[PDB]
Amino acid sequence: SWQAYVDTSLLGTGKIDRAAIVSRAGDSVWAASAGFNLSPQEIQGLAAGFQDPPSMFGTGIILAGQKYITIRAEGRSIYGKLQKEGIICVATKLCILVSHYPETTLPGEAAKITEALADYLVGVGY
Ligand code: NA
Ligand code: NA
Ligand code: NA
Repeated sequence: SWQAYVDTSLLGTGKIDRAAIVSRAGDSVWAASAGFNLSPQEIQGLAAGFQDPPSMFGTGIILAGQKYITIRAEGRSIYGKLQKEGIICVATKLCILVSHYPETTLPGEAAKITEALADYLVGVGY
């Protein structure tokens, strides 16, 4: 299940405290961890971000009612920071992985893990 990816593969690392998997077109949430609610406006904006990544620097990244400073924005990867916390968003063929990381994990760790789950999903065809 997509929930199994959120629970086991992302949250189960101990380095990502909140996660979601959303359609790549930004029309729905396929799976999300408890209390991490991404509005239709937020996922549509993020999806639009992958189609015009330089624009994400001006707007920042708004997810679950919180704005993050845009640190990386490219075709498949959009990263944000909020002090020592942040989010990693990676587009696969069919989905977008969203990973929030807390104070105690390095951005590099969180990026590495969700980039990896992304390539895996691309390899499988999703
Ligand atoms: Na900003
Ligand atoms: Na990258
Ligand atoms: Na990396």
